[PDB]
Order: sequence, then structure tokens, then C-alpha cells
Amino acid sequence: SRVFPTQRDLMAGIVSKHIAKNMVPSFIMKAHESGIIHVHDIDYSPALPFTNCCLVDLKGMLENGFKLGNAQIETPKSIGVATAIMAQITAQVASHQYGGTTFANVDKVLSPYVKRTYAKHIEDAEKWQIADALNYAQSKTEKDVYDAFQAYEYEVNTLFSSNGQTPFVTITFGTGTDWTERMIQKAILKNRIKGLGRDGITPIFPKLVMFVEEGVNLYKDDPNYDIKQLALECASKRMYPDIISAKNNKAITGSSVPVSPMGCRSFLSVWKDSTGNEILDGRNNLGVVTLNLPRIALDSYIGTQFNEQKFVELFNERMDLCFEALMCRISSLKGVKATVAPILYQEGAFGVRLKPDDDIIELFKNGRSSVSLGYIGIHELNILVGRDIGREILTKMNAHLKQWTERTGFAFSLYSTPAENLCYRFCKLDTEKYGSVKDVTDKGWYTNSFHVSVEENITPFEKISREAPYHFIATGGHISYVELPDMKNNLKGLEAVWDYAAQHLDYFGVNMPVDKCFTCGSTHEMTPTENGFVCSICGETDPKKMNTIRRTCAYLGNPNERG
Amino acid sequence: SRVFPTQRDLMAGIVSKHIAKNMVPSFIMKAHESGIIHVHDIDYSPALPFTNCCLVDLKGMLENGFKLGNAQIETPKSIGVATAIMAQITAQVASHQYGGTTFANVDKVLSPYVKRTYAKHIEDAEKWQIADALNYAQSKTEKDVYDAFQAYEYEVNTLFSSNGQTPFVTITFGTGTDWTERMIQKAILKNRIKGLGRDGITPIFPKLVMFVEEGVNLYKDDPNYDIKQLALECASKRMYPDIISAKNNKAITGSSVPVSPMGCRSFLSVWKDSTGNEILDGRNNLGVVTLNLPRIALDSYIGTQFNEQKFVELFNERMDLCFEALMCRISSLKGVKATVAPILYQEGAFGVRLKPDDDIIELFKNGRSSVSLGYIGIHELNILVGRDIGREILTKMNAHLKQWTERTGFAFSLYSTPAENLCYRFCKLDTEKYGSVKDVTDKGWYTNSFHVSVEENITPFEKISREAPYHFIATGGHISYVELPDMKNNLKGLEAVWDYAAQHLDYFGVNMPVDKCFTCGSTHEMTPTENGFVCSICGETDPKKMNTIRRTCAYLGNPNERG
Ligand SMILES: Nc1ncnc2c1ncn2[C@H]1C[C@H](O)[C@@H](COP(=O)(O)OP(=O)(O)OP(=O)(O)O)O1
Ligand SMILES: Nc1ncnc2c1ncn2[C@H]1C[C@H](O)[C@@H](COP(=O)(O)OP(=O)(O)OP(=O)(O)O)O1
Ligand SMILES: [Fe+2]
Ligand SMILES: [Fe+2]
Ligand SMILES: [Mg+2]
Ligand SMILES: [Mg+2]
Repeated sequence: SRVFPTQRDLMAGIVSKHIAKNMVPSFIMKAHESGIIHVHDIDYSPALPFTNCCLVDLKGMLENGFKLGNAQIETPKSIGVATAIMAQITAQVASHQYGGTTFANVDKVLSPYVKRTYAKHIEDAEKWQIADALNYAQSKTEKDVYDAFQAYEYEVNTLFSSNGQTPFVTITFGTGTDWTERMIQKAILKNRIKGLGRDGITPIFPKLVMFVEEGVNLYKDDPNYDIKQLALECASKRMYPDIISAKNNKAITGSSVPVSPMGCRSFLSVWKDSTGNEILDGRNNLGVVTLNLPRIALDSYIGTQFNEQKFVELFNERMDLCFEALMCRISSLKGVKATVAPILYQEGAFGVRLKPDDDIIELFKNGRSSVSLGYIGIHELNILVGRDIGREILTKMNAHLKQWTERTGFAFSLYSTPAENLCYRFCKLDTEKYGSVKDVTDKGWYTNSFHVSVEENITPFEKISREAPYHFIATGGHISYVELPDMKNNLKGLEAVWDYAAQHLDYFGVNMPVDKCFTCGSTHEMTPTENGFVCSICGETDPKKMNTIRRTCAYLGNPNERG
Repeated sequence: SRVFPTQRDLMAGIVSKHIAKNMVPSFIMKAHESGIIHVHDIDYSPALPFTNCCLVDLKGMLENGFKLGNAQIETPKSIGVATAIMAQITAQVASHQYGGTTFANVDKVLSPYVKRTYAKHIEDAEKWQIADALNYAQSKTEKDVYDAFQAYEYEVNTLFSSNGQTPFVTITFGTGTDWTERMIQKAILKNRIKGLGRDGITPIFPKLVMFVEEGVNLYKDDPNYDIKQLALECASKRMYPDIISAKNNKAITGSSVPVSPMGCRSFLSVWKDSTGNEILDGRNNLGVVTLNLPRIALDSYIGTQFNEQKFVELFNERMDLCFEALMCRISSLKGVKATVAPILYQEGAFGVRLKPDDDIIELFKNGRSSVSLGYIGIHELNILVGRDIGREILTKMNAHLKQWTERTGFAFSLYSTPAENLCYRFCKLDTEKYGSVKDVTDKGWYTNSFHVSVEENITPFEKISREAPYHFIATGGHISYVELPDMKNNLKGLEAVWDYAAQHLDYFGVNMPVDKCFTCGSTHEMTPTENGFVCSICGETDPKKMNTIRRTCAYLGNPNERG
């Protein structure tokens, strides 16, 4: 935060909010200022025409050529070089949009390049007359690939985005059986288990999402079932990888192939080009405006009594407000040329190649890009109205969303905002007006989207069952977590929730304690002190002598830096 | 320029100049505003405590460990990984200072890591029972190293600094004979000749400076004389590498080892630590304030007549002004903690490891860091005063500089400002007051530092001879160029100027036409049109179908983007 690149970003942030204050209609800013809604990234958009997140079309760029910076890159002739260009792209893309960036199916996209490192090695055992032909190659290739993903793993943690930060990047895999594809998968997983750096700590990025599917990943007999096992190990030691149910995913998205989340959890919906092809990679999201659901209910109290009709009034009113807010920023996009971000619009990233002087707004119309109507705190809302209305209000929302899509041509969808930050702001702005409302603003924060309350006491299986239906309503983005104790040696139980989840819902992640004592090397849950974590079996307390990760909200982090 | 990262940098720039307007004493800003002096980087410093340029202590970082971003890196066990960490460091450092960044003697620093790629390969020909032991290794290692520097070459052109730009980076080599050291040298050189990207164009960065020295690089019998030959080829095809006379360099700097330039041409002077060791790597420069020499003379005209005494008055007056300006920004550095730029002050970069809460100002005191008093236009000055006073005014300047050093403890030195940009601004600000003064402001720009006028008509040998003495007066930074026609096949003549130069001066570069037609593949000087370059032997004119580089001022660039 005192670091230079950050100071600089901050400057551009202050200037941006200032310009926003002037571009955004007074009534929308007012609502944002007071917590009715929340216009995300007001420190980037609409001051400059940034977009949000995306699925980089890596196959397109690496396949054909592309210019990156000053280099007109050619197709990689080796695996290591591809995961380099990828780490470089990760950085450039992170610097031309204010949202997460995702490389979907690296196992399948990067496969060709393993097949080249192999070719190269076979032609080498054959040049130097080596005993084992097919055996040299295997080995060398297995290594080249581990190193290649160890490079990526590190480069994502050493390369900075223009705002002076590590790229928020997501890598997905799992639907590949070819030997090269399987090789990348174990490559990614072994590296993560290994840990980042000298002390093999749990990296916070890149996120790892593995698709699990019947006949590939989840049954004792399926081909990559061994991979599932390494995956369970990995997750029990570093949280990631999260898993996505290929079955429910396809069903919910409408795509014939599993849809990877752009960033944390923004899902695209199936879309086709002029020639009728389902396009996934290269597509993106235009932004997010989150609706403070609790605040709708609170604002519609008469005295200390909830008034149902008042709710129906403000709801419809705030629904329109949100549409006006989203449409505001989308319009700011008119006139903007491709000159604004070459790797996105001119070279491969967004899946097309626009001329410099082309408008960028057309590339997003008619459903290619998605737009987010975010919500939060279904729990506190229920408490305020007196009954679970979650499944249904979210549904009254898709209804509006559908009308919007039809009137504007933009593909709007229900997004369950991660709100690592918003969970506090809204509560705080609401507390400012309503004081400490029991069970609502009292705890200090709101529960994520449709998640069960933490303070509730259910069974992992019961929790996923209570949430699963939402994975089908809030299609724009969604995820479910369940808390388990150390599972390092109980992978069967861990695999039991994964299995149950992969059946009933879509995007799933299980977060359990992942700690490491540097002095004593204890992979056991440190016990919390009124002053941090303490090593049970070595008494270690100095924070610098340990790595303590916990996914308290959306990302992982050391909970000893917050209070 | 419409590109996002740049828009953002711009915002932070406007905010920074604004804050400077408030921090910098009115009289200094006034002088800057009017062209008497020129406070460089007012868009970074003093708004934030940035520093200028430096020699990264890569040996220190790679040797011991170091944290970069989130990764606690360990010593490279392979050559490719070292030139990766280097490309990553290049980026991080470029993002914590507003000046060039240099990696001195990559041949010697990176040597160990070639010796490891070799070890690894020998142990492999020995594991797979390969025919040629020492021969497999050689080959594999020779390749690993070419690839390693081809990665660096590219990564410097694809990685961005926080301001949305390719790092201004300099790589030096040449004083190494070990086989590994020689290997890096040819590695660097072959890659450059190869060209950047699909169309093998002349990269603009990283700059290449090779030290040439008797008994190593420049005589038919010396060991790396073959390298000199590849070097001459390289330079004739891509401008770089520039050369530095190890003999005169040591002499001028006082260092026992050739001193590499921080950035374009900022030379350090020999300095020692508490234990009496000459330290080079890790040292840096605090900044630059350039004095408009011509403007001193013009301002000291009485009517249309130059008045000598008036000159002596303003000169002494402006000399003090410059000192007050430099001291201004240096003071802004008091209080600043190491938390401001970890890779520089906490991890290896600046050669020491400060605690977070340590002040950074102490690290620069008592001569470790240099400070720049820049000057420009010795030619126009001569014309205004009526006689060459260059060698001597620069000398009256070192005198002041020496007093400053003694009063402040900071190591001030005469810097011959590159002024790729300033060469026009000063002239323009002066023209604003004196109209079009014959031979001075009339041409539109001022001649760099002590360089002979372009419009003059001398012999390469005569030009270097007229400049050489300045390489010994303006010790803070200096360089000489000479213009030659295509030399692609005349390396002996090219080597003749290099040889003559390496004898009489210090930092040398020869710029000749380096063009390439993409449609016809003609490495011949395109002939200039009132509308760009035209291919002689293929008539090609479309700019996109060619790469036309020319070092018109300090950097190389396509002269078809300016007018
Ligand atoms: N491509 C990379 N970019 C940045 N840091 C890297 C990269 N690859 C590895 N590192 C980090 C991790 C460790 O601190 C150290 C490892 O170097 P190195 O041992 O060469 O890696 P490696 O695992 O590919 O090789 P090996 O298996 O030979 O040890 O550098
Ligand atoms: N480390 C790197 N980072 C970014 N781009 C790179 C890197 N290495 C090479 N490139 C670019 C240059 C070309 O457009 C293309 C070359 O890929 P590749 O052919 O694998 O390089 P190479 O020269 O190391 O291998 P080879 O000798 O096998 O061709 O990618
Ligand atoms: Fe411990
Ligand atoms: Fe041509
Ligand atoms: Mg190649
Ligand atoms: Mg290693």
C-alpha cells in the first residue's frame, strides 16, 4: 500500500472517481453513495472504457500468431515457451481490464505444445543414439512440463499488473484424457502441492478449478480418477482446486462444453457466432452493479414492522435503478476504438481481431458479452421479511433481467457478487441509518448472496443441499463452500462432499484450515490466539515463521491481517 | 497513448505535477517553466520519493535468495530460470523508479547458472548412457543458453512496467573469457542478430553495451576477438551493441572494473563500503536537473551583443539555482521508509537489505549514490559566445559540483543529458523569447551536450577526436556517436572507428541505417520520401511492410513517427 505502483494506481483512482462523479447521473451516484446499490469499479469505469473479466482465447493467439508488446509472437515450438507467453498474456490482460482473467482448459489448449516438446526429445534420443527411445522422451517431456507449469505458477506471483499487483488469474482443467492433457493436469497439481517458494507456502493465485465428470474424473474406474486423487490431496493441502460439476454446469449454462468462470465466478451463457458455433473463449463481462437486498427490506419497514407492499414497491423501483446504472456504463462504451487495448481487441485475447479504428462496443452486443446484476445477503433479507423468499426473489429478478436483455440486446444475468469487501460496506452504510438491527446489521456484515449463514449449524451435505438450487437460479455467477477440519489424511471424506456436491450443484469449493509452521514444520491447524496463531506442537507464534491461509470470503489470505 | 495503462499513468502524472507545483519552491518551478533549467521527471518526483536509475545487484539477489512479489525465490538451478527471474526483476525495478535499469556483466553474473545447466546435462548423458558425454552436454547447454537469452530478449519486450511500457533496460558484457561467459556473449549477440519476432525486427530494448579491452576483445590474437567479430556483425545489423573502452572507462571512473552505465549513460564514480570494497552493483542515481547553457548566453546579451560579464553573472547564479533544485528533491527523500519499494530496498536490487522501517535516504549518502547536473547545447553556446568554451565551462562546472559534494556529502557529477525530448523544448522555450536566432534556435533544436553539430561535416575519426576530451570532463554521463552508411559488409571499416574510439574515448556508439523490407527482404537503406521510406529494390512503401530503425537522438526508433 505504500509501494509505488500502488500509490500511482491510487492517484488514477482518485481522478477516476472524480470523473465518475461527473459522468454518472446524480441519482445513480446518490444510490451508490448510500448503499441502496453498489456500482463496482467506480475507480476505473466509466472514467475510461474498461471492461470487467474474461476467458482469454489462448488457443487462438498461440495457434495463429499475435503481437504482444513489441514482439510479433509465433506459435510456441515448446511447452515451456507457451506457459511463458501465457504468463505474459496474463499480465497484459490483467492490465487492460479491472476484473479477473481466466485461461480455460489449459490441459487441452496447451496439449499441442507438450506434443512438441516430446517430438523434439524423440528426435534427440534418435540423434544421439540413446538406449531408451520412448523412455528418454517420456522422462524429459515429463520434466519439461513440470518446469513449464512451475514457471507459470511463479511468474503469476512475480509479474505485476499495471496497478502494482499480482494478476487475479484463474486456470481450469480436467476434461482431457490424452496423455499430454493428463500430463498438464498432474503438472499443475504437483506444483501447487509443492508450495510457492523456499517455504512452499500456499499461493493465493492462480486459482485452480478442475471439472469433475462421470466417465473421466469421479469414479474408481474412470481414466483420470487417479488425477482426482492427486486433486483431493492438493485441495487438502492448499484449498484449491475448486471443482465444477460438468453435468450441472452444462445444464445451467446451456453450453455443450463445461463453462469456466471468468475470474472468481462469473459464468457465461451459451452463445453462437454467425456461422452457428458455440463460442466460449474470448468472451467477457461488461460489469457489475450489486443490489443491497437487505436494505430493500429495511427501507420498507413501517415502524418496527415489515410492510410487504412497500417492499414490492421499492423492489421494482430499485430493479429499474440497477438497470439504469448498468446501462450507464455500457453506454460510456460507445465511440471507444480498439486502439484502447490492443491485446484484447486486435490480437487474440477477445477471440476476434478488430481493426484499430473499429468501435469496441459492437463486439459485446447481442449476447456475446454478459452483464451483471449482483445481489447479496439473501439470509438477512429472509430474517427481515420473516420467511425464506430467496429462491423466489432471485427468480422475480431473472424475470426483469430477461426483459432487459430483450430490450437492450445485452445478455444480463444474476450474479452472486463475491463481495469480499461489499459484505462490510453495505452493512456499515445500513447500520448508519438503522443502528444495530438484531441478526442483520448487528454482526457487522451480510452473508454472501444465497449462502447459508455461517453462524448456522448444518451438515456439509445439508448446506450444499440448501444452496444447490441457487446454482440454477443465479446463473450469472455462483459458488458454494462448506467448512471441514483438517482433511490432509481423510481424502475419502473430503471426496465425499466433492462427490455429493458435484451431483447437486455447479461450482464448488471446500475450505478447511491450511497452515504451516516454518520453525517446526507442522501442517496442523494453528490454534488461534487473542494475538494470532500459535503452533500447537512447537509453540511458535511469530507470524513470519508460518504461513496461515483461510478462505474466509472469496479469496484465500492470512487472517492475521485484519481486525 | 490511448492504451489503458498509459491513460492511467497520465492521470498519476497530472496529479504528480500538481503536487510538485505545491512542493517545489516557486522560484525553481518558475525557472523550469521558462527553460532556464529543467527539472526532469516532475511527473514522478517529488510527489512520491522515486529515484532515477541504477545497476541492479543481480549477483546478490540470485546468489542469496530474495522475495519478488509473493515468491521467496531461491538460487536458480538452471540458466533459463535465471534469465526469467532477471526479466521479472527488470519489470519490478522499472516499476519502482522513473529511470533506466541496468544489469551489468550478465556474462559473469549469469555464468554460474550455465555451469549448472551443464552439470545437469553431464549427469544426464551419464544417466541415459549416452555415446558422447562431453559432447551431449556441450550441445544441450549451448542450446539451453541461446533459448535463455531469447526468452529474456522477448520478455523485456512483452513485459510491461506499471506505466504501461516496456522496461528501459540495459545489459552489458564483454569482460569474461571463461567458456560459460563467452557462451552468454555469443548467446546475446546471435539472438539480437536474429531479430525480434516473426519478422526479426530490430528491438529497441534491451540496449547492448560490450566492453572492449586489450587482451580480451580487440586484437586479432585476444581470446574473445571472435566475439568482437560477431559483435561488429550484430551492430551493423541492429545498431547495438554500443562499446565502452575499458581502459578509459576505468581511468575516468576510478573503478578497478569497467563501470556499466545506469540506463542510457549515467556513470557512477568509484566508491567503497565500510570494509573498503569497491561497490558498483546496487548503486543508483538520485535524479537530474539540466541547465540550458545556450539560454544563459542569450539571456546575457545586451542588445545584439554578447556581454561576457553578464554571462559570468548569470552562470554563477544559475549554477546555484540548479543546486537548490537538486537539493530540493533529495530532501523530499527524508522520512521515506523502505516499505516504499521492497525489491529495491529490502530484497537484493540496491545491494543491501534494509528493514522495512529504515529510512531510505541514508543508503544514498556519502557518495554511494550519484546526482546529476545536466547540460546541453555546447555547440549553440559556442556560437552565442563566439568561441569554443565547451571544454572549459564544463570544467568551471565540475568545480561547483565538487564544492556541492563537499558541502552536502552527495556525489554530484556532470551529466550530458540524453535529451531525446529536451533538445526541442529548450529551443522552443527560448525561441518564445528570442525568436529565430541564426544557427541557434533557428534549426528548432539544440545539439546534445558536447556533441559536434550534425550540420557540421567532419570525419568519423575527426568527430570522435573533437569529442573524446569531454568523456573525461562530463564524468557523470557521456557518449559519442558517429554516422556511417550501411556497413553490413564492411565490418573492417566499422571496426576501424570502434578501434579508434575505444582508444580515445569512453562510451561509444555508431549509428548507421538499419532497415528491412518485409515484402522483398532488403537489408538496404530505404530511400526517404516526402512521405516515408521506399524500398529501392522492390518499390515497397507501405510502412507496415518494413521495419526502419534510426538512432536520431538517444534511442532507436522508426523515424516515420515524427514530423
Ligand atoms: N520461471 C520461473 N520464473 C520465476 N521464478 C522461478 C521460475 N522457475 C522457478 N522459479 C523459482 C522457484 C525457486 O525459488 C527457484 C527454482 O529454480 P529452479 O530450481 O531452476 O526451478 P525448477 O524447479 O524448474 O528446477 P529444478 O527441478 O532443477 O530444481 O526459482
Ligand atoms: N520466453 C519467451 N517469452 C516470450 N516469447 C518467447 C519466448 N521464447 C520465445 N518466444 C517467442 C519468439 C517466437 O515468436 C516464438 C518462439 O517460440 P519457440 O520457437 O519455442 O522459441 P525458441 O527459439 O526458444 O525455440 P526453437 O529454437 O525450438 O524454435 O515465441
Ligand atoms: Fe511450530
Ligand atoms: Fe522491398
Ligand atoms: Mg523458435
Ligand atoms: Mg527447483
